Amino acid sequence: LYFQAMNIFEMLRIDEGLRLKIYKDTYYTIGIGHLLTKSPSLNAAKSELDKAIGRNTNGVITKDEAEKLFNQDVDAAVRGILRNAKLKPVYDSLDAVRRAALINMVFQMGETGVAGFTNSLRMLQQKRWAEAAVNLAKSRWYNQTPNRTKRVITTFATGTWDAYKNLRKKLEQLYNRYKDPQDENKIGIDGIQQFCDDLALDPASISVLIIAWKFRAATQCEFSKQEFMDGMTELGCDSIEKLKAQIPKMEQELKEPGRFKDFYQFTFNFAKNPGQKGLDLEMAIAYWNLVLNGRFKFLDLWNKFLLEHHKRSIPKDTWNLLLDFSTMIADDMSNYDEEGAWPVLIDDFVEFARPQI
Ligand SMILES: CCC(=O)N[C@@H](Cc1nc2ccc(C(C)C)cc2s1)C(=O)N[C@H](CNC(=O)/C=C/CN1CCOCC1)C1CCCCC1
Repeated sequence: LYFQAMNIFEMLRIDEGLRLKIYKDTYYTIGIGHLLTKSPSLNAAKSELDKAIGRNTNGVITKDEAEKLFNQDVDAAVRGILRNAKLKPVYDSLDAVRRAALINMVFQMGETGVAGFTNSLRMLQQKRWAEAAVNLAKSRWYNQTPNRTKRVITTFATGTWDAYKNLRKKLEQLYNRYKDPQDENKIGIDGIQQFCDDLALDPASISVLIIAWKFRAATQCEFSKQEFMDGMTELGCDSIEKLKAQIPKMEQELKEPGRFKDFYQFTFNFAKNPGQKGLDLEMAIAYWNLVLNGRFKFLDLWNKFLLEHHKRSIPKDTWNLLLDFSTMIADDMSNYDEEGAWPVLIDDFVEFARPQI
């Protein structure tokens, strides 16, 4: 296998993204789109992953492990392309860099999807790079993934890694403005403040929390280099101005209850201290005031109730269920099911609140 792929791993890590934990596909997946099983059983998915890696991974792997899986998929993709009468001649005719761009297309839309680009593939085989680049930009492929597609088209247009090299340069330069002087691998207190200042936003604002959700950031007041790099690339941003222009789209998403529920539950995980399973009361109240503002009629009475009668940590299930409570609760609380499976804390709140109407 060693006689037969160095830049291809980084090309698809940028275009498709690298996931280190087993995730749900629109199917059990890990790494750069590696399929584990067609089964709906996670036990089966973990078994396949454990067999493929050679250890009890419990659904979590390293980047080197993700690379080993990726190299297997590249090889399988190459075998498939060569068995395809519509793709083999174009693949054979192409140089190493342009083959990597064709494998990228196969990874995205499969062989049948790629074979559909008959006019474009002909131009590539004919080495009419300018004509092929213009033609590929006309497709729906270009609108569905404009950032990824432009990068792949550039690879076919130039036969170089310039689209990937230049994105990484732009992000690396931008990163240097925010990196911690005491730790190059992260953005510190100062850096996060600067990032927020550059976006003309307060670091405790709802907009910054929406950005944190979109970046899948782990913890408040922390921001790793990997979080910044992956977040900026997944969002198709290479500057603060581009990220700033993405905020209204992120805001519109939250008007749909499914997205709002995902963001609301993410807030708990983001707000909590690493090493703690619960969220401290003062912190829970501060984030509730931000995310439940204009969504929960009883928010202030809830805060007063907790500060005087609970005075303890908030578990994840209670945090999650509070959104369901806020949605269903009547203004007079007359519809509250005192025997309807709510946490005891919410039964206690309704008992405390009801005399005050
Ligand atoms: C709402 C967004 C939100 O979580 N902001 C973080 C700050 C941010 N975190 C990230 C992380 C990542 C990224 C990326 C996505 C760009 C942006 C940011 S900006 C906040 O102010 N957290 C406080 C809580 N925590 C603190 O007050 C911690 C203070 C630190 N110590 C040590 C230094 O001296 C002071 C004490 C709350 C925010 C809500 C209102 C109450 C305070």
